[PDB]
Amino acid sequence: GGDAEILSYTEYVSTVVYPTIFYMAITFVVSLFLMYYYIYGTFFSSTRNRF
Amino acid sequence: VPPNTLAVCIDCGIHFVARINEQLTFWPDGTQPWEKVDFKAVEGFLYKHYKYGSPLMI
Amino acid sequence: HGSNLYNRVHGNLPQLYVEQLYNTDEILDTVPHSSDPVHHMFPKCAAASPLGFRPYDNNKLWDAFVLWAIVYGVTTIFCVLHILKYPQIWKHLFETLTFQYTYQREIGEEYVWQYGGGGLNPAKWRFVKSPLEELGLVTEYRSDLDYPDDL
Amino acid sequence: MINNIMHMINKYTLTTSHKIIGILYGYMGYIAGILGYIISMLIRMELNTQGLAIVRKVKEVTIYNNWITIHGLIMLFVFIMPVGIGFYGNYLIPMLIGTSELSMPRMNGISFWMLIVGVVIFVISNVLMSKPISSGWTLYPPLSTRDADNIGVNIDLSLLVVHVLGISSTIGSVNYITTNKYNRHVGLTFMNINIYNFSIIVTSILLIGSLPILGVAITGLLLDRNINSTIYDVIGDPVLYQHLFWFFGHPEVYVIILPVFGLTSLILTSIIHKDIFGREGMMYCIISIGVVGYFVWAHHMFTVGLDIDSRSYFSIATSIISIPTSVKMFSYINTWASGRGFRGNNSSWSFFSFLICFCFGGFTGLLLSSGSLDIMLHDTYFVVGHFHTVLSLAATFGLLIAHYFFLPIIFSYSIFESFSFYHTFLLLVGALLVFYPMHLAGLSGMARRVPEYADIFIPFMTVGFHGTFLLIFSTLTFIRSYFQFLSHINHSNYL
Amino acid sequence: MNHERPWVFLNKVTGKWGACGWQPFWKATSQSLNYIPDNFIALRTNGSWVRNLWQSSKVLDRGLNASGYPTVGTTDWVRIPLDAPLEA
Amino acid sequence: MILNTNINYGGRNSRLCYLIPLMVHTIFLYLAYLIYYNINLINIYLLLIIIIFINIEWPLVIIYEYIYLTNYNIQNNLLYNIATFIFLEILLFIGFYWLYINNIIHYPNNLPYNNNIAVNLLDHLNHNNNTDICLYIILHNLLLLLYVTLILQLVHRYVQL
Amino acid sequence: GTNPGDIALNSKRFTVGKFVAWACGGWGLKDWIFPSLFIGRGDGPD
Amino acid sequence: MRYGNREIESIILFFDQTIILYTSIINALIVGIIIIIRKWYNRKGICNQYIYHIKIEVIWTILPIIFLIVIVLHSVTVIYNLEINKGTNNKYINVIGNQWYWIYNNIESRISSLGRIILVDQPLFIKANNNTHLIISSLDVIHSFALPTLGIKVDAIPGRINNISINGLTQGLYVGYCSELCGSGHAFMPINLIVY
Amino acid sequence: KHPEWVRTMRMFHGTVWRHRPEFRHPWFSRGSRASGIIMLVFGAVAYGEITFGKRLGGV
Amino acid sequence: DKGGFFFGVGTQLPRNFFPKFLATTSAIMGVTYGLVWLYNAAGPRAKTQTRKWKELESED
Amino acid sequence: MSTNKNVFFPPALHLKENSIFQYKFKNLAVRHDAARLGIILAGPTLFYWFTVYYFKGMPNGLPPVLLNPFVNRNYRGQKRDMPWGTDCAFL
Ligand code: HEA
Ligand code: HEA
Ligand SMILES: CCCCCCCCCCCCCCCCCC(=O)OC[C@H](COP(=O)([O-])OCC[N+](C)(C)C)OC(=O)CCCCCCCCCCCCCCCCC
Ligand SMILES: CCCCCCCCCCCCCCCCCC(=O)OC[C@H](COP(=O)(O)OCCN)OC(=O)CCCCCCCCCCCCCCCCC
Ligand SMILES: [Cu+2]
Ligand SMILES: [Cu+2]
Ligand SMILES: [Cu+2]
Ligand SMILES: [Mg+2]
Ligand SMILES: [Zn+2]
Repeated sequence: GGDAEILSYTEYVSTVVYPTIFYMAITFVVSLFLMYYYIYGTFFSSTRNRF
Repeated sequence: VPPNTLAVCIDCGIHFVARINEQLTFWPDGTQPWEKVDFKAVEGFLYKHYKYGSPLMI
Repeated sequence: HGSNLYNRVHGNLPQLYVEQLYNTDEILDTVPHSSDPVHHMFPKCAAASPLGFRPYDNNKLWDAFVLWAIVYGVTTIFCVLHILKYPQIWKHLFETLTFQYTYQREIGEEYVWQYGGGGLNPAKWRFVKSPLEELGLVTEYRSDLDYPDDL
Repeated sequence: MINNIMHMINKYTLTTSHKIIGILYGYMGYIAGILGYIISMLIRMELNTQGLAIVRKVKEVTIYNNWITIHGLIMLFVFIMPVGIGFYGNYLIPMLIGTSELSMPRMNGISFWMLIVGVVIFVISNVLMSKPISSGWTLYPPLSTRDADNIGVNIDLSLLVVHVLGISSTIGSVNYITTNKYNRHVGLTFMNINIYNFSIIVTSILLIGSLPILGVAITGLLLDRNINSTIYDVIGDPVLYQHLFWFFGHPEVYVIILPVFGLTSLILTSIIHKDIFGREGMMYCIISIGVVGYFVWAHHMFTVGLDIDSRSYFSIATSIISIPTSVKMFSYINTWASGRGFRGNNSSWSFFSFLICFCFGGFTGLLLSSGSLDIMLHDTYFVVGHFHTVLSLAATFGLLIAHYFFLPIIFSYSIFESFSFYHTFLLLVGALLVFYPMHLAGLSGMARRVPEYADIFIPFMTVGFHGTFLLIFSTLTFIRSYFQFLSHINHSNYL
Repeated sequence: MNHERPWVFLNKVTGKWGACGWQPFWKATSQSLNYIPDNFIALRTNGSWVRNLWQSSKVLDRGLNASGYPTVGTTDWVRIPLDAPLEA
Repeated sequence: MILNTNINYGGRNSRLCYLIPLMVHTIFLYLAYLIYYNINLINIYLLLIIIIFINIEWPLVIIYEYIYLTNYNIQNNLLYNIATFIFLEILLFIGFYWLYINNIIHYPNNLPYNNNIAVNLLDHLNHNNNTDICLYIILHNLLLLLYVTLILQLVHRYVQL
Repeated sequence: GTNPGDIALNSKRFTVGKFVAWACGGWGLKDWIFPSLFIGRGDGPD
Repeated sequence: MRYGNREIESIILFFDQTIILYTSIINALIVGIIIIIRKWYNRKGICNQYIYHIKIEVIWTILPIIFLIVIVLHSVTVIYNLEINKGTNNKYINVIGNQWYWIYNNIESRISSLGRIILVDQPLFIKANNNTHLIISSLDVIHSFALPTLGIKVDAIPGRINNISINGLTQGLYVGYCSELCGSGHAFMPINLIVY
Repeated sequence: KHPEWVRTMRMFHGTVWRHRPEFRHPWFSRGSRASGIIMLVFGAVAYGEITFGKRLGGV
Repeated sequence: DKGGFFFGVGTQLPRNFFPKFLATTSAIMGVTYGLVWLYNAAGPRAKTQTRKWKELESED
Repeated sequence: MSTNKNVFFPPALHLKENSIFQYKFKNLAVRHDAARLGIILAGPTLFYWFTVYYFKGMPNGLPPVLLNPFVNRNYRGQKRDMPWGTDCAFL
């Protein structure tokens, strides 16, 4: 339609793709740490109360 | 695209002209002309084709 | 569509169509001609769509039957063959789906009920009594049915 | 009308036109899919209720075993391959490279009618005859040869069904490769043919290399049953049978999956109005998956007793195969980005379902690759969850994308989008309820191919009950939608 | 199907007009790609009734003495056909 | 005259599209019958006559299509198909060899007899030899097949040149 | 993109076509009982 | 809560590591897909040119590889950790899988009526903390001795004598199954092990 | 006078032109279709005999 | 704006389609859940699933 | 014009050799194929027959194999009904 936002290659890559990957990387690190703590209960000591 | 018209690719802005030229050939059964043939027999065959059509080599 | 035989005979090598007065169908096994009609894939659909019509009309019995056979034909043939060869399986299925068969259910008892959350966990389950007999539709459970003894 | 009847019969039996053979393959595939679905409903009704509610006797569990084996065989060899490869393969391959017919036009008809012969033999053997084959879809000896419930001839007829299906597949594969290699129109190089043709080529290469081994295995079974040899007996090598069968087994799996990738790529190009992101990357990944699938066959036998070195090697090779599929999934995700795919199209939403379900199934199957961890998950319901959330949610939804994209083109009538939305969404929700619980019932120890289970596993089967009802609703909706597709109006008045 | 061509109701005492016609309708289902619907409101016509209505709107709104047209039952409405442009 | 089409093989309808499948069906049901009742339904020679007769169709169409419809594109398609078929045959042979050498590469085995040295004069070479294998006759057969191969290769090259 | 055909023979309450649709697909009790929701405005020229 | 063995503990920890990795990847892709879909459905961010990016493609092919070598190494070490305890045993037990019942040292074990499907009349007894060797096979068809809570699942194949090493640390009764289609009574062929 | 030359020209100048080479041989087509018919009959009879258990020789 | 409340015409969804679609699918899920609950509360159940049995074998 | 002319009346070519056959054996490939055939015919074939001439009046002293022990005369009570109908080898 007439309201569709059309971006060139450079503009699209710079203003859409890269921030998306940046947010994805942040999510990756945060999820790794929070999941490891969620299961084992310790950030670096494996199972809690066991070792 | 239609056969013999001037067409324009407006993605690229290029003017082109398709054209179909039919492959009318003598029946390949060994009775092919071994030397330059004149327009008479060819005239008859072309007339018949243009009026009623000729089989396909399938 | 309509035959092209006049053109084929008046064409350019009519000797190729002499076979067409033998026991021979035009569409399948005759040399195609420069001026032949264009044959489509589903001729019924091809002829009906440009007129706005779907190929089959349910009001015509022949069309209704043809479409039923196309869509539901082999399905019902397989079902009928299975029911003929395994009458007891469908009998048991009908018994179970109609609440006629109860394995070892009693009267007035409560039974465990749990939807998800992994295997049976006593901290999540409920216990349910049969609403059918709470209302009164059920008073005793039939015993004439087949019973999986030794289970 | 004798001439008309005989002309129709000659049209649909003497044909060699790729379009007609394609529609015939599609019809047979859909019919066999419905039959497999009915048998699956029988299996589910057996599982949901307690106390052998359908068979009513422990002695008669052979009926349930026959159900599972025929469900597996019908849905693998007659539903997906005829549809995914037979239907769109024949209908589209000549068109996408600009040519009239496939090479070897007669072998195409021979392939289809071999498939029909196999279906006929199978249907007669496993319905009209008593005490049928009941040995699971992987016909492991000595259960399938030296047993008491498998003694009739119809078992041998089912093995011969496998033979004919193999013959049909080999013929089709050779034909596809040959047509794609030499009949391309001028100016089209081998690696510029569109994505679907390439995936079909690699699938055909897979089928050619493995089917003879399956033929050898089945001939071994037939010889053991008939001439009373000892290839797979107490003094034989049932493990040898397993090795051969599964050397065929995994190539069959990737043969099933790859054409779905090709079709989804093509349809995406057609509906998002944009080219494939990294088309060369996707083609190379497809060929990589094809090649790597020939070195991983023994990840289905981690508990047979393989050497420890072989266990480690096969876990490694399975991870290797896992890599390029991840590349393809990322390529799809980026392809959909920046595109203008239709916001209200069953094709679009079926693509979404395909992507999500394939990612989940691939992960769950990547857990099973580890030999050590396969100790706790072999022959439980985790494997069933895996290969049903791949087969019945990624392959089925890819075929739904193709179905809802190519119906208007083939028939020239648009699609009832609201109806299709109901069908696809209820199929999604119902199927997830059936198979997702299986995963957590596998980690809990529930074995597979059991009609009766311990009381610890009730919740999973209750959720499965819910899912089965939703599946019945969805499939009825689908069939009625298709019947409505080819039927003219039924009401009309003046407003 | 063959019904009446679209007409124009005109109420005398109130002096208010409006087009009308018979609208066929059917249960919704899939369409056909190779078919653009014909003229269904005015069957077997080149669809000139739209032009006649557009031309006649100024005549009708301005006030028309339609005593020479048939009435509709016992009401105050009369029917003007749109076969030809209305000038009066 | 005649209007010329593309270079592909157009395709003809033929009865081989179902006769070969019917032949396979006949063979398999005949085998089932022989397995069940231990007696053939029809004579084996009659069955082979039918099978031979149905397959004489291929050479006729081959001749009449090479006379009329043949070019280098078609010849290449045919030769490539031949190559694929030969590959399939090689794979079938490899599979049967797999099924053969499976229990011979695993040297350790349980044997009814003794194969330890120093208990008898002919026990060490017992498990290591299958003497009844028709050795020098197999050698003669191998010589015959070598004759055939070399003669055929020489003649093929001679005619090609 | 649809031609209704003959309006006369499809407007009846009970018809062979409607019963066939009920049996196989396309029509049902929801259409007789609730036409406002399942037939609604319908498809035609406006 | 005890573990019942060390091999099961190792397998569980490997499973947890893989679960963490896959959940992280899923969360990353979920965020990405959410952004993409939210932009798409509103008809925003359109670019028909964006059909190639060499750097991104190379990186996204490399990344799964480095995170996968770790998983492969961990899995291989877990396998060998399962298999080291062979040879340090002092008790041998032989197990035969008959048609719908088991045999331990020529003593038959069939399902009972006291328990629905789990309990057996004759269990199999092993001593706690004492390494034992199980020699498993079958007489008629293929079964599968499955005690997955101790990390044992080995097929009993006719004519093939498999040899697994079993060790117990927690005293009690472990319930297991046939875990391989064997006939009609496959679902009713349970396994009971008692560590005392 | 070469046999191959004569055979070719006969194929083009010797027989009524048939679109299908199998129809160029009138009797062989009859034989092949009869083979198809008897194979259908053979299949049906074998199916019937195997399932019912009476091999039709006693009747 | 044509078509019915739950269906549209051809490839055109009815107005406010997706809320209606989710609501109707939720209703179907609820009905099927009720059917499952009924078949579990009045269908075949073994004697080992009674409250007495499960409460006595859930202690030790 | 059409090549059919040379199909009908092909040219006749003069050769120096007494026959075409010899002309085709001045090519290295055919000579090497003939060499392979001669090698196979000369060495093995002539040698093989020589052996049956050299060992014509001597026995075969190979120790026979051991197939079936006496205690296994029943073959473990295994069904052996071949499809022919009788428990005998096709031979
Ligand atoms: C492609 C293969 C395929 C497909 C589609 C399916 C579909 C389904 N399967 Fe199954 N299944 C197998 C392959 C498949 N399956 C195999 C190989 C086995 C193992 C056999 C064995 O273990 O030996 C198996 C075993 C298996 C079991 C084993 C039970 C047991 O082992 O304990 C169960 C029970 O829950 C089950 C359930 C289902 C259900 C409920 C569906 C479906 O109802 C859910 C999806 C349904 C669909 C709707 C698909 C139906 C298709 C049509 C509707 C055609 C319409 C056209 C298209 C959309 C293209 N399957
Ligand atoms: C239908 C198609 C299909 C597909 C595509 C697959 C794909 C895979 N399958 Fe499976 N499988 C089956 C069909 C399929 N499978 C069937 C039918 C069976 C059962 C046979 C039976 O027993 O009857 C089966 C059984 C089966 C088993 C049997 C377990 C057991 O029986 O002991 C195993 C275990 O190794 C396995 C593994 C895999 C792996 C590792 C993949 C991989 O290809 C998956 C790869 C996918 C991805 C990895 C997704 C992409 C991931 C990302 C987006 C990035 C993440 C990447 C990394 C971090 C590296 N499959
Ligand atoms: C804040 C409310 C949370 C969501 C409300 C619903 C769930 C109730 C609490 C969940 C935790 C306890 C589990 C008991 C119930 C779980 C139900 C379930 O789906 O289990 C499957 C699965 C089974 O897995 P699980 O429950 O074992 O999860 C693992 C749990 N621990 C941590 C203990 C190991 O449940 C889940 O995944 C949990 C979330 C369910 C939320 C579902 C929302 C989507 C709805 C889709 C349609 C479903 C139709 C159901 C209709 C019923 C009513 C008409
Ligand atoms: C036209 C091409 C072929 C068509 C095949 C059609 C049939 C397909 C079925 C495939 C396999 C069938 C196997 C059944 C044959 C059993 C042979 C047999 O009994 O073998 C024993 C015999 C050697 O006997 P022996 O004890 O060594 O002799 C003592 C003194 N000499 O040893 C033998 O005779 C070994 C024979 C070779 C091994 C079989 C491999 C297939 C070759 C076909 C042989 C004939 C098949 C007969 C089948 C009848 C039904 C059609
Ligand atoms: Cu695999
Ligand atoms: Cu068992
Ligand atoms: Cu078992
Ligand atoms: Mg197993
Ligand atoms: Zn251009």
